[PDB]
Amino acid sequence: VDPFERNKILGRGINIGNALEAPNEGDWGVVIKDEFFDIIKEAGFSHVRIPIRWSTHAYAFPPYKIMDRFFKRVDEVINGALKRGLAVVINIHHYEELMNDPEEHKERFLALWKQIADRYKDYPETLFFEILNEPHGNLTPEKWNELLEEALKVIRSIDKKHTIIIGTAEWGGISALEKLSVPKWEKNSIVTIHYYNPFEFTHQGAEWVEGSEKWLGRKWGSPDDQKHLIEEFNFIEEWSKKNKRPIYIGEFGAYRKADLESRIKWTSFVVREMEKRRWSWAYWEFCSGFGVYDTLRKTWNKDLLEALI
Repeated sequence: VDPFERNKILGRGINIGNALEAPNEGDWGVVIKDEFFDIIKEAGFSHVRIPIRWSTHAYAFPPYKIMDRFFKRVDEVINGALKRGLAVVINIHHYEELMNDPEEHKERFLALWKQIADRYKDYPETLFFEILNEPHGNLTPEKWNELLEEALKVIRSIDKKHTIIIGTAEWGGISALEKLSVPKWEKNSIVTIHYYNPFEFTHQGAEWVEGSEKWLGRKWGSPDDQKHLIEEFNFIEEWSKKNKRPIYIGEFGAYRKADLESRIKWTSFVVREMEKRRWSWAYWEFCSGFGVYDTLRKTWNKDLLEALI
């Protein structure tokens, strides 16, 4: 299998967030309606990324069994998307104890991946396994290198069909990319990066971010801006060429509080730069805070959808 061809198949996408990665689906405002997949496919997207919180739906002690009711729900989400001809990225996302206590939670995490790989091993080749969303905290770059290799071994003992998606430590951005090590023996993986630069721009006024109001009225679009974003992307593309790993920008987006002109400029520029490099990508997100689809009015943000598609 050619991971670069799989990355093309992945193509352009959107996160369905604040859904299955909450403690329970709906806790953070979104329940994934089957209808979403028609809406997303009709808009021109190639895939959906489904953040999933397995840790709150599995037993705490060995054999760490994932609840059957939750597996059936995930089946339903995956198959709903596949049915529209969309590719699907599933992950483990918000395993909070793992980030803080990797030494204890490694075993449970790997047992989760054993069960997931086992259940979906015969699913279509358009399903992608993303090991872990944004490794951070006590799960350092070195420890992530250790964990991801063990995850690869566990998954590969079961499934040699599906492309695996591997993120970076220190919250999944560019900072820890140079530290990332993918075993040479693994030949069907895509590296994922989450891009929100400039952070002060994209997160201006972000309520969950300390001192973010200091950045309100921040704009984007200047010649300097473009140069920098291009430079940061050159870094990623360089690493990609040197290591021969395809790239997936699994998350990117600007918060609603940024002025709309700059939001459009930033979004359309990021998109065009990524597509220049044949990178797959997924917008954050479908229908919440960073949302571009209004589920009540049943309408897309036209300006932003145009920037994306």
